[PDB]
Amino acid sequence: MDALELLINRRSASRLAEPAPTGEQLQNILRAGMRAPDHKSMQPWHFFVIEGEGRERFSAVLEQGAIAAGSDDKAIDKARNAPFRAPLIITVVAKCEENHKVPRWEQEMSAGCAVMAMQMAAVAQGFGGIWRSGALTESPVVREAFGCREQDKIVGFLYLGTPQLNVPDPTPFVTYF
Amino acid sequence: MDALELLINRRSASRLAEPAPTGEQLQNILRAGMRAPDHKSMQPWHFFVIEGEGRERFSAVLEQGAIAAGSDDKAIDKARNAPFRAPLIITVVAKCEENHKVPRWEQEMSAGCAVMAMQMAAVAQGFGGIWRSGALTESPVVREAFGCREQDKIVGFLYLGTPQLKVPDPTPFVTYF
Ligand SMILES: Cc1cc2nc3c(=O)[nH]c(=O)nc-3n(C[C@H](O)[C@H](O)[C@H](O)COP(=O)(O)O)c2cc1C
Ligand SMILES: Cc1cc2nc3c(=O)[nH]c(=O)nc-3n(C[C@H](O)[C@H](O)[C@H](O)COP(=O)(O)O)c2cc1C
Repeated sequence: MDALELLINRRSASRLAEPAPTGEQLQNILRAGMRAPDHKSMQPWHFFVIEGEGRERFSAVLEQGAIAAGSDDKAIDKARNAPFRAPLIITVVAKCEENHKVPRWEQEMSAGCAVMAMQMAAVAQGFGGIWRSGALTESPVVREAFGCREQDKIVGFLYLGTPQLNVPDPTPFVTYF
Repeated sequence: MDALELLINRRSASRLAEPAPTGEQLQNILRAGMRAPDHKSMQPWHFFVIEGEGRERFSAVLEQGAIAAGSDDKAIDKARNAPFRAPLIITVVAKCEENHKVPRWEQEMSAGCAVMAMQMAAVAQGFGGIWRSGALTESPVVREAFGCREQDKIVGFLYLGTPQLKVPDPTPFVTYF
């Protein structure tokens, strides 16, 4: 696939199904993430691969987090069922470290860019996915499940799988200095 | 170039020179930027294209900002000459709005992703680019120059142009849930 094409036509897919990326195709996605912009080369991030059985555990953690958050049954139910919307979910956590001419937000930024890079790496390989977050990224139980320290932050839950689904116009968003 | 290849070998290039991407080449870069992930499609960004004489005013602003921040001689210097390190610069501002369903940081990361996408679009076309920031992204006069409101944020100064000069291992970064 052409790189420029990938970027200009990039799209997120929410309707995902098996097969999910695996073997080298999955490692290629993880490798793309490692190439995200990174101020001072701090590699401020960690990836969690959630497939098959993992989804069950991930389900339980999210439901627990919702309960603890004081969410109503409707919310708790949506949380418990969240993981089963894709065959694979990659959680991205920004692993930050005290300033280094690099404020915390920039380190979190790099981790974020990693999520997009991986989403694109899935597309480049015949797969697809969508970057999701939600209030549960701030849940203590959820954070603990992904080893979040005080300065760490869950930047996204990347849902991936085989998708089953006019030229962009940037003029309204551009100004010539 | 090959998509996967660009994602797995994405590199930033400092030390850039004339000519800068123009016409469809430049539009293709702005088009990629507006295809970044966007929670609730808020399109929380604005792209400031800086080139030619526009770089003089940018220089004046940065310089004024450094002096105001109390930076030393050498820092104020690098600040004033900064804009001339590339023929083209695109400043990306995160234009944030209260959403309740989309916290501020999520809109900021979408803008941040636009920068990466724009840097990649440049590379996909044979050009080079580097995402820069520094303490001046917070400077009142610089922010004022790019129409930043209290909730807006300068996420990066993307240097673009023609580059010079002629597989990662994610194992330690991957946890299997
Ligand atoms: C939010 C953000 C801000 C950055 N700011 C700077 C900067 O001011 N100066 C710089 O040399 N690199 C900066 N970087 C890092 C470069 O874009 C680039 O990733 C790094 O120089 C390593 O080169 P590579 O991208 O080829 O690995 C920043 C990265 C991010 C994500
Ligand atoms: C940090 C971040 C968090 C996001 N969280 C969600 C989410 O929880 N649910 C959702 O439907 N979309 C979410 N999105 C947006 C989607 O990933 C996607 O960009 C959007 O549905 C539009 O589709 P497109 O990417 O094809 O333009 C998020 C985007 C970012 C940058």
